[PDB]
Parts: sequence; structure tokens; C-alpha cells
Amino acid sequence: DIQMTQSPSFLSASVGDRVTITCKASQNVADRVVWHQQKPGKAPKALIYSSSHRYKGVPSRFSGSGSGTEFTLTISSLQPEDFATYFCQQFKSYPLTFGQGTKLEIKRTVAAPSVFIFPPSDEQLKSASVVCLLNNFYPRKVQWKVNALQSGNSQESQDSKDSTYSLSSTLTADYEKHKVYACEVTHQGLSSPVTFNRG
Amino acid sequence: GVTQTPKFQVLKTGQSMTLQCAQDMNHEYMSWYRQDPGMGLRLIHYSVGAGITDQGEVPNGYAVSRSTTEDFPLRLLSAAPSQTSVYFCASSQGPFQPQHFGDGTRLSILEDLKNVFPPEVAVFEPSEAEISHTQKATLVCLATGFYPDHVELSWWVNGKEVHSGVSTDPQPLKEQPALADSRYALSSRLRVSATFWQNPRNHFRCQVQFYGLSENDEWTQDRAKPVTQIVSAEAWGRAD
Amino acid sequence: QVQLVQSGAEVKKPGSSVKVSCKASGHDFRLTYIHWVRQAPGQGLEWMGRVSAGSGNVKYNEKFKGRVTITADTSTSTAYMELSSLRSEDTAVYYCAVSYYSYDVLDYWGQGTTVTVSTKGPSVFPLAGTAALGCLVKDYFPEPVTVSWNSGALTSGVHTFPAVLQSSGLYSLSSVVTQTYICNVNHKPSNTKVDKK
Amino acid sequence: EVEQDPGPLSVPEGAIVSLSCTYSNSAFQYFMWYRQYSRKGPELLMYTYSSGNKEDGRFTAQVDKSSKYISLFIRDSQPSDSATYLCAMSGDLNTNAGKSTFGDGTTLTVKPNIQNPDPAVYQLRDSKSSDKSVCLFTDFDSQTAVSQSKDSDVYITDKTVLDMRSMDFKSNSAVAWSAKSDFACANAFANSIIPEDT
Repeated sequence: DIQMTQSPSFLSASVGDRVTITCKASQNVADRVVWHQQKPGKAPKALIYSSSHRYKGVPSRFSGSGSGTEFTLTISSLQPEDFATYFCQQFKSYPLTFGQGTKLEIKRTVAAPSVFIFPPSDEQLKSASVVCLLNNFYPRKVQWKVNALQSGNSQESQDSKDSTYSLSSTLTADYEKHKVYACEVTHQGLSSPVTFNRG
Repeated sequence: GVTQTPKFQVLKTGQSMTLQCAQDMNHEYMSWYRQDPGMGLRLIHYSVGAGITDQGEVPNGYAVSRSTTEDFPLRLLSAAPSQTSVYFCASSQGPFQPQHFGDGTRLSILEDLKNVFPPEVAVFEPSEAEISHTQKATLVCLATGFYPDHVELSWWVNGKEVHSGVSTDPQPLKEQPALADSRYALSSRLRVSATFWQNPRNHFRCQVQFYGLSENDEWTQDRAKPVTQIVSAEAWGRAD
Repeated sequence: QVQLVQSGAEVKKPGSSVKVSCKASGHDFRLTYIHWVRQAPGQGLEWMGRVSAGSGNVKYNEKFKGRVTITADTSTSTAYMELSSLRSEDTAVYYCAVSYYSYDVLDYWGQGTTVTVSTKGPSVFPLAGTAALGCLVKDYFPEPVTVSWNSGALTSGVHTFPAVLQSSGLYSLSSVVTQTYICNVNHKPSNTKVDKK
Repeated sequence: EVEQDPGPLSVPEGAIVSLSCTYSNSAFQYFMWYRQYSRKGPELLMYTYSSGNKEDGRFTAQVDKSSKYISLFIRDSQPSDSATYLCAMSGDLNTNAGKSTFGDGTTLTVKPNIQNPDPAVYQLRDSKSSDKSVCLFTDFDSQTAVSQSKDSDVYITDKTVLDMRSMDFKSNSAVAWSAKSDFACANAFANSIIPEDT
């Protein structure tokens, strides 16, 4: 069976630029590769079949090339709706194998973040969790104190307007044993480590 | 005119193939059609000149190229059951001008080549009563048990193909019509004068040309490989 | 035109079976090959079987041995897919895709059925230049959830984060926005809509 | 798709036949007429570049651009004219980018004029071997129709016309054969018969 390792993993680019992705093969698959487009959370649609040919309706910007074990996809003069994960599949031999994917987000200049520390709720405390928001920063580290760097519990999770990531990192009998819970994040736009109380 | 090849073919699913079509008429415009029942003639690709090709109405699964004005090959990237069709090449002096079509390529995509099987040819001598009643003699020749429907049946009397008095059934019979890939049978009759039949020096050969597997293919199944061949059955003039 | 739909959303705890339909319209069903592929959260894409609609001829991937089953129903023109003895890690969007123009080429896809390997309701807790505020928490099964700003009057400035899977195995998420300001939390399967200030 | 012509049509030998197509929702300029026999490609019959009439032997092609109506007239039609006729129009920059656009086709069957019908069923034995017997139902009038086999064991071919061009003689024929023993010469054609000889 064939292993289709996909490159450049995941890249950023601005609109209307000759951006390309590559799909390496393990065995010889000749011209038997298909390039698929999948929107962020919808039905995938096939774009290029037999490594070079566009289906009817695919815009001329989408071009594929390569043969044997080296295959390239080109979306020369990128355009907003051409902004999503792309993956390569082979149909040389069963079983069919795909690539992990290549998501394409919008490139912008460095966007400084907006750190907010949110105290827990007494309604919640009646059952605590401090909340940190890295609102609208580009591109895509957070550490938490309750000054102890408690590790093993915390969890975290393109906006539609200006290509700015919003980031949320949450903390989760020891809460009232400590007084200061200062959030802390690291980035480049915020060159230095920008960092409430009980009542 | 417009020569295209081959007229018949069988290929396994997933296989690639080029359909050749060339013209001497120096025409600029060329196009490839596929013809289907209930769909009419649907355009696959068209080339307005050397080095320029464009998609037709049903281009997916096919590919062409126009390196020279004279030729216009058409490729199948991966044979699929939906590509079992009749393919016609055409040439024209321009997009507006009328096109002149080739004879036609009848294509058959099959998932398994152990369903391709040659025919069996038998000639049945005319009835003694027919000669006495109509002063004509009809020989019926049966080509039975062949798949797919890539056959050409000809009548040879004294080693020369004849057309007068020949009737060949336009479409074959499904021997087992309940089957999705049933074998076919085909019948034809040659009618001659009673005196002509009763000349013992008259040699009647019914020859069927079957287009099956190529030697490039692989034949795993037990019996003889269904290679393209001529299968004929012969009858001799009988004075009584 | 041509289309595919893959069944309703299933949900099963470990150790059961599941059947997913895939209704194919468009061209002749018999000339089509229906392939099933799956893709787990944060994983690659995994082909695991196909069937010849016009011949009933089935090939599955080897790593789902005896566990997947594909059937082509030529009359009703839909394809089925039976994953049984559900492992823990059979949590993925399961896709059906059809190769019709070219063999094994997967010309088009379906929307994506979701199978994840009980039911409970959530809770929402308020979170007291810019002064952002958000609803949050608590624990629910199964998915999905939706939140809106004042029943849908502002889309710029509100950032709702995708749900995370906490230690217990049941999700909770944060929904924040950047005058009267109220979230409108909605959870389909548990009949729970809480609109909290 | 923008062409409009229907399906099956049958005419007795010697009669004038009229075919037609319409193209409303189009301003076409050039009109063709192809003829397609079985196992071969379309053959160009007529082509016109204007509203008007054009005649070539027994064929006559007419174009009425005002009524978006074109017609082909075969006169003194012979059984050899039985084929599938395709119209096609071109020259409209707003339909198919001006390229040719074909109707799905009309099927024509010129039924031979069988003077002196002599319907009969004969049984034929094989030349060399195979112990099989075909049955030839022949020399019946074209108004007689041959029915398909209603039994799985036996089968029957559709009626077909052969022309002995030497003596200007035409005659329909159909054959039936099987291996099951309960079928004989006088059995296979128990569908829509007249008084024959057996």
C-alpha cells in the first residue's frame, strides 16, 4: 500500500499569490492522484483528477502537475473562497490512501493580543474557573498561576473579519487557599511577557 | 474522410486507453462525441486548431490533445462502467460548419474479463420445402454465446463477400436477459435462387469476426483466452 | 443534479453496531462505485471500503477486518455501511464518496455523517477600553451546542470557541463577546436553552 | 437540448416522409440533417445556411427561420432509408457558443411493399452437426408483427427485410430456435399469425 506524505504541512498566504502544495508518494502511483478541496467543516469536493485535469466547473486557477512519486497543486492567483484544507488521494492500488491535509489561512502583519483575566462566578462557586482571553491576535503560549505553575488540568480552544485568532485558555478546594491568579501569555507582537485578587 | 480506430474494444476497469482519430481533409475543427440512448450525441472535447483544446458537455473522465492539425487522440484516464458508450470522432472546417463523423468506436468497460467469451457459428441449410414452394433458398447462420457485442458478420460465397440477398439482425438477442452481462446471440440469413443453391460447386461460408481480448491482456481463467478472432461455419451447395 | 446524503447522526457508547446510509441521486446508480472513508479529529483520512453498485462487489480495508460491511441496494439506490463491535476510537466523520466518471477516483462526496464512541444537560455561568464578557461551561452529552448574542443581533465582536473534551469525557466550551448584553445558549438533544445575563 | 424532434415513425414504402425540428429560444443560422444507420456513424445529408429550400435527389431540406421550423422531405422513400435522422443547428453565438446542437433523433422505418405475400414457416437443419433446428417465418406482409419470446427457453428475432436486388424482390423474415425438445417447427411462432403453409 501507498503512503502519501503531504507538504508543506500547513501554510499561510495572502490572496492572489502563486501558492503551491506538494504530495510525496512512497511507491510509484504514476498519474493516479486526485486533489480534493474541503471547506472548514463541510462536504469535500474533488478538484483535479489524474493529477492534471480539472473537473468541469473548476476555475482555471487550480492546476496540478507531477508524475510518479512527486505531485504538485497550484492555485495561482488565490481567491477568498479558495481558502481551506486541501488533501491528495491516490488510486493506484487498494486500499485508497489520502494525505493528512494542508489548511490555508490568511496572512497578515503581526497583530497584538488583548489579554483579559476573568474571575470565577459565585453561582459557579456554589457548585471555580478563571478565564483568559487572547482576543484577536495574529499569528496563532499561555501559562497559569494560582504563583504555583499548576500543570495537568488547564485546557484551551481565523475570525471572519480581519484574520485575527481569538484564543481562550481556561483553568480548572485550593482556589480559596490562594490570593493572586495572574494570567500569562507569550507572543511576538507582545514582545514582553504581559501578565486580579480575592475581592 | 475521418479515420478513427479501433471500431471495437474491451478493457478492464481502471485501465487507460487512447482512441485514435486522424483526418486528411486538412480540417481545422475536430471534436469527440459520445452517443448514448436517451442522451443523444453529447460533446466530450473539441479542438478548434492545432494546440488548442477545450472541454465539451461531458468532459470528466476523458482527455485529448491536438499536437498536429491532422490528429486528435482521446484518452480514458481510468475506465469506468459509465464509459461504456459509442464514441464518434468528427472534423469540420470551423465551429459553425457541418461536421463529418467517423465510423465509430464501440467501447465496453468490464469489471472482470472472464465474462468476455467468443461466439459459436453454425449455418443451417435451406428447407427442402422452401425450395419447392418459393424457388428460393434461405440459409440461416447463428452466432451464439458471445460477450460483449463486438461482432461483424459477413457472407462469403466462393470466397467473395456478398451483399445482395443478405439480411443480418440489427441488434443481438440477450440469451439470458435477466443477466446484467448476459451473453448474446445473433442471426442472419442469405437468400439465393433455388438453382443457385442446387449448384454443388457453390461454397457458402458464414464468417463472424469477433473483437475480444488482446494479447497484451491477462487471461487467468481455465479455457482458451478470448482473443480477437474470426469464427466461420461453412455450407456447400446441395443438388437434393 | 447529482447529490449524496449520509444518514442521520448516530451516537453509540463502546460495544455496539451502527449502520449508515448513503443516498445517491444524479446518474444511473448501477454504474457507480460507493466508497466509505473516515477521518478522526486531528487525524489523517482513512479509506475503509467500497462496493460496485451494479455488481454487488465489495472490498474493504484490511484494518477494519470483519468489522465493516458495505451493501449496495440497487432498487432503492442507496449504499449502507455497517461498523460493528465499536472500538473506543471509532469517533470520526464517516464519509461516502462515489467514483462514477473514473474508476477509484472519488468524483464527489457526501456532507459527512458523525459517529462518536449517557445523555446529560449543560449549565451556563456568567463571567464578570474593552470589557469582554462570556457564558461558559458545564458538561453535556451528546453534542452539539449553539450560542447567540441577544438572539442574533451582532456577529462582529462575539467569539465562540469550539467545545473541548474535558477529563470526564463530556464537553464544555466558552462563549464570549467583546447597554443590555445577554447570551442565548442552546443545546439540541437535552431541551435546554438558557439565556443568562 | 435546445433542439426538439421526437422519436419513432413508420411509413409504407413509396410514400413521402416528412421530418422536422424546432428551436425556439434560439436564433440559429445553419441547419444540417444527418442520417445514422446501425453500427455506423452519422452521414451528412443536407446543409443550409439560410431560410429557403434545397433539393438533392429524393431529399428536400427546408428552413423557415420566421417559424423556427426546419423540415426534411424524403420522397419515394425506399426501405433502405430506414435509419435514425438527426437535425443539427449552428451559428447562434448565444447557444452552445455557436457550435452544432443536435436533436435526440427521429427513428424511421420504411415498411417494404410485399406484393404477393407467401407467409410460411420452414424448419432448417444444420449443415454439419449440432443437432439444432432453426425455424424460418418468411414471405409475410410487413403488416404482420413478430412477437418476442414469452418463454425463457426459446427466443425469436425481430422481423427483418432482405433484398434480393437481382430480381427486385423483398421479403421479411424472422428465425426461432431452442434446445428444449417440446418446441418444434410449427410451435415457435404462436403469436399473431394468419393462414400460412407449414
